[PDB]
Amino acid sequence: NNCSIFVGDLAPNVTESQLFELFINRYASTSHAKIVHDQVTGMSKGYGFVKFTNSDEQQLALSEMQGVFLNGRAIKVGPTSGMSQFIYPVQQQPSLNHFTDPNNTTVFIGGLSSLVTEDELRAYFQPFGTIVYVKIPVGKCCGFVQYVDRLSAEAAIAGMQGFPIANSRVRLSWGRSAKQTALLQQAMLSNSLQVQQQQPGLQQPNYGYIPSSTCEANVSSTMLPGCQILNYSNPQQVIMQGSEAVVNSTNAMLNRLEQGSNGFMFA
Amino acid sequence: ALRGLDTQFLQDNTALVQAYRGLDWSDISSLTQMVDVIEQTVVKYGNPNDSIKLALETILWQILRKYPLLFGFWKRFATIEYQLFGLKKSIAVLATSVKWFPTSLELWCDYLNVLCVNNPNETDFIRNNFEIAKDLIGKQFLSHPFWDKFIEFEVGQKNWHNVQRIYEYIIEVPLHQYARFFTSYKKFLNEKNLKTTRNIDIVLRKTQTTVNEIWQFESKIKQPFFNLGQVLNDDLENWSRYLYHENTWMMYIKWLTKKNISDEVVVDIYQKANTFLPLDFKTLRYDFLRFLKRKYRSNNTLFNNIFNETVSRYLKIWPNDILLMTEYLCMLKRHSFKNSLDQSPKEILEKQTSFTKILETSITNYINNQIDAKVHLQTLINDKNLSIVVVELIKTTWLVLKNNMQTRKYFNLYQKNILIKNSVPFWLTYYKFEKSNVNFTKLNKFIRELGVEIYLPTTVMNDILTDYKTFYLTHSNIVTYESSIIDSNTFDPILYPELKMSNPKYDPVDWHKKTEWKEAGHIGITTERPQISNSIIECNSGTLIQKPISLPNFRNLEKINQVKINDLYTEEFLKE
Repeated sequence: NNCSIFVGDLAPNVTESQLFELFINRYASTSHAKIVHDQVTGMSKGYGFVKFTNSDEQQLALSEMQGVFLNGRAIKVGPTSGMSQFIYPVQQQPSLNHFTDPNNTTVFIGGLSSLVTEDELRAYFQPFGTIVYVKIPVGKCCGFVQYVDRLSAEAAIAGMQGFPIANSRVRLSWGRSAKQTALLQQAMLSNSLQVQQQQPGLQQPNYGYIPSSTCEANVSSTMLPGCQILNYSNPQQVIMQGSEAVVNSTNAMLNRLEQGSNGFMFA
Repeated sequence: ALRGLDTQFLQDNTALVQAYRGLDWSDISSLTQMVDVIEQTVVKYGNPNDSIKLALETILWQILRKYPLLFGFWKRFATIEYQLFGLKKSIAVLATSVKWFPTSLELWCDYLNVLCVNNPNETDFIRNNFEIAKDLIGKQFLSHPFWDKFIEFEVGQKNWHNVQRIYEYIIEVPLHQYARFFTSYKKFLNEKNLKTTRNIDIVLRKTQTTVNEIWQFESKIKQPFFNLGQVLNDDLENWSRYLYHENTWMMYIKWLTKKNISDEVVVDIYQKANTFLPLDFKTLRYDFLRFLKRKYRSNNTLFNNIFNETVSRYLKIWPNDILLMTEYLCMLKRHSFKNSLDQSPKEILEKQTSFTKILETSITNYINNQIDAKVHLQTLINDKNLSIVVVELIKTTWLVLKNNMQTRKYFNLYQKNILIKNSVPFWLTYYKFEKSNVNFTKLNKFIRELGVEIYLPTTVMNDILTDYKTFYLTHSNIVTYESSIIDSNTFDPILYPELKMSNPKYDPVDWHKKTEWKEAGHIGITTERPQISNSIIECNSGTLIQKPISLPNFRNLEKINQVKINDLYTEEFLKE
């Protein structure tokens, strides 16, 4: 029941050890003893709580220690325990799988043709946002794409849901990494716990980055708000955003059109 | 895959023949079959490989015992242990003996004699030579072993100066200057070898591999390249590779290309790196293809056949890859149908029409599922790689023979096939064709269809919409644009590419039960949320006072706690 008695008017040279000694091993074996000391001064405030397991043990302690001389005083052992309209809410926690993790930014692309490569799968999912990795298993007919942003991954699940990649309607949803999948597979063949770990945060406030933004390749930028200052490099490292993003982008897409028409990239 | 279980099975099957004490022709052939299945699966390191050669030699199968030795030489370059055994055997042989015994000896001498631990190999050949009475032949091996930086070089020098009582110093000056120059190099090489001899220790670590010192040893034998180098860096690569690492192969090939030996040596090294290296590396392989294209200009006929067998072997293992098919087809158009400008034009045009004829009969043959293995292109077509053959046929029919009617007939036929309706170079060639003719009707009908019924990768759809907007703005006037606007699709070629860019599934033109409502704040997690049926929050309070407000009707009050998830991940991939 964790029955608590509130001893008070204690002497200054009486310890929590002595308060345990006068509470535990007489009439009970009390679960805890805690004198309130001063939070910066250390000198005991003269009152402290003790926590007995059983309520009969505490009341037996209460009737017998009332007035009992402890290190020079009578230690006043009254029981500690046993209408606003508005209170703040309180809620449970959804136990952190891959769906209920608010930082999970890796899409599970399922139902692939198995005739689709990794570069051809990078070509679909790239303009939604910058992309850390696109590895796919050998013949499980399903892939894995991971973005830097949660916003870009949500845009990819919205925009590319049910789109056919090489004539098979694709199945997009959430799903963990390769390390976490190996961990869950071995701890599911041992079926012990299969608990997951939260994906790492960006340690915000972060000021340079405007999420869901791509730049493909000397900088004196005026660092003003409307522009973009920092960015993630495409695979990986962080680049200061140059002035000439559109020239490099448009020039690379004219390159991509003229080389893809003749056959040097199927992506 | 289980090389340990493949090691364990041969260790178990051999222990079944050995402990049942019989010849055991089942288990003898099973241990041989387990040896063949392993050696095809694994490179078979020489220490493990020797037991297989020892058991077959114990089973007295002389012709087969020679053949497994050749495989061992390919598997391990530093296999002096297999080299000496193959030299120790085949001396107990038939009439071809005297020629074969030196042939294996000299082949090892071009394989292993530049190693620091090669002192046993020359001595064994010397032992073979001293058993003969060709003291001239013994003398020739003595001078060659003197000139190479070997372990017991001083031990070899003094020994050869006492056994050769008849002809010791016929040329004193020549022998000792070659010996001391060998000692200058071996003193130099002693720095790297002792730095290697003090790191190699099997503790399952980087020191057992000695990769830092092996990269140190290979580097310092690269720069001071006194022409033993190409044999030495081969010997340096051989001890360093044996300790799969493709970057070491690339550095050895880069050095040997810079050293400019004849190219067939490089082709041998390239074939070996093709053979023993694991699949999916995909970087030395395309290097080999572009080396075969570059060196094609020097010698014509054999490089076409090396190229052809290479591209066939690489569509064995990467069938989903498409750059090989167009690369094969570029080489076929260059080599088999070649015709310069200086030739009379009817010859030129007939070679173009022959190429169109073979290419069209190839794709028409493969669609109707009849194959013709005499023509190599028929074998090479894969359904991932069919589209690039159709593209080559289109681009050759339209740009070379120059008839637009036949070209439009091929487009209108092949865009209905299953294999190539979703292919990128077919449709992007179609875009360049209907851009060449400047008509906009087919282009507007194409990009109006680009998300719904012609499925392309989003990077290609973005490129097509951007370039078509840039093209339309500069090649079309308002009188064409305002007559191009039709209202049932709300299509307008100025603004519709600007809206259709990142979302492919874009339709241009009971809400509470759609799958955009139900998972509104949180994607993927679907919850039917409670709501009031007749809410008044759109109604102003200036109009609520006119008549009294009804009670609220509710919907979905049972489901404030129910939240449900379609977990594709666990079902289709964790639990298969």
